[PDB]
Amino acid sequence: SWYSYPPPQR
Amino acid sequence: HHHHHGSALQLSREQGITLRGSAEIVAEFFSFGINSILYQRGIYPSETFTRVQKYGLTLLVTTDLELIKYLNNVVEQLKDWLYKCSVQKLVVVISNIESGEVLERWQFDIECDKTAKDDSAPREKSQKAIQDEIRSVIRQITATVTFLPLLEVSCSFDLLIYTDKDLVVPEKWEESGPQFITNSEEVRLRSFTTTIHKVNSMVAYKIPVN
Amino acid sequence: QGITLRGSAEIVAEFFSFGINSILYQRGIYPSETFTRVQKYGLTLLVTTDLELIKYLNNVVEQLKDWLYKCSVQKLVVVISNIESGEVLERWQFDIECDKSQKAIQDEIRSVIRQITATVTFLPLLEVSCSFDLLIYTDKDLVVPEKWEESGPQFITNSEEVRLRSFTTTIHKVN
Repeated sequence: SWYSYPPPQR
Repeated sequence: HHHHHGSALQLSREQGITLRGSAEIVAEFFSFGINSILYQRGIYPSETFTRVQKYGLTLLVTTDLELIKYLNNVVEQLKDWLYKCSVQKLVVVISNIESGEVLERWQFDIECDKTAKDDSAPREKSQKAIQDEIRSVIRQITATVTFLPLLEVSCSFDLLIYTDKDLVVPEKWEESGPQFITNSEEVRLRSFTTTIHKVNSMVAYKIPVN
Repeated sequence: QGITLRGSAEIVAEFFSFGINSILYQRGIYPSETFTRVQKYGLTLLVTTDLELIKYLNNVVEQLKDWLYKCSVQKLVVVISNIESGEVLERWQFDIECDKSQKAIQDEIRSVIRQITATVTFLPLLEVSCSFDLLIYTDKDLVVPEKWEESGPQFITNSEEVRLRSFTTTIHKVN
């Protein structure tokens, strides 16, 4: 299982 | 057993590597590791970073408050998962800020010793011995510049975690896919190990077209 | 059967110099704070900024170019070894393809550095002071005086803590 946590939207 | 214990004297003072301490070492690395990729692959402006001494090298870390706050959340979480051996991979996905085309993908495979939590004593490896292995990885990541394809367009990045299907993940983390580059080449890099955790690094890039 | 360096003399020598710089840096033979980035052929390369080393490399690289403009040097072999015991730690072998455009060069450069990096991935962590031995494999015929400029230009160094304790060039006729 993969999970993502994106950084702040520059 | 294993082979690069470090200085016996240093070791006599430090005692050894415990499962928790290993977890910090590894999480700390992903902090510098990510800051380094973002800086050298120019994902963010260079004036955005600042010099720091670590692992016996001069590294650059972000100065952006929000980013700083972001990586910490990742690191602190990465720290929990590693203690329990729940994360198998950590991936930094780089893509075209407009199209969304994945252009470069840094993959980190984590190997953990399930039995380390039941140790009678700390493992015989010095802090310095582990740092030297890490420093060896960071230099290689740097020398990577000459052959990697230039990232001409404006990119963004994403952090992917790969674990065991029975992990209760925080709200900030969302379900996802591997996000492979559709057509690539890859170079397997060096690894380092705390004798409890082992980290293998590698980088994949889209094969130059036109 | 090591890494291949194909091209005109002036170009192969460059490649060698770039290659050797990359090895010195990646393997930690010299300090990181001793290297810098530079542009060349549109790419970025890591090269030393240490004069002693720079002068020396330059001498051997120039002499190398001369033997090269006549398909005289078949290969270059770097032998890294323990300065105390003399045990050999690793050997980097460059094979010369003396075949007398931008884009083309770039691909050659990228692969040389790619092959070097791919290899460091598999070498053991270097942890002792060492000696650098460059072996130039020529044909049987030279304009080298009793081996050369010290019978093989060399240099010693404990300029503090720089893993490289001594670097020496040596000629060797085939057959």
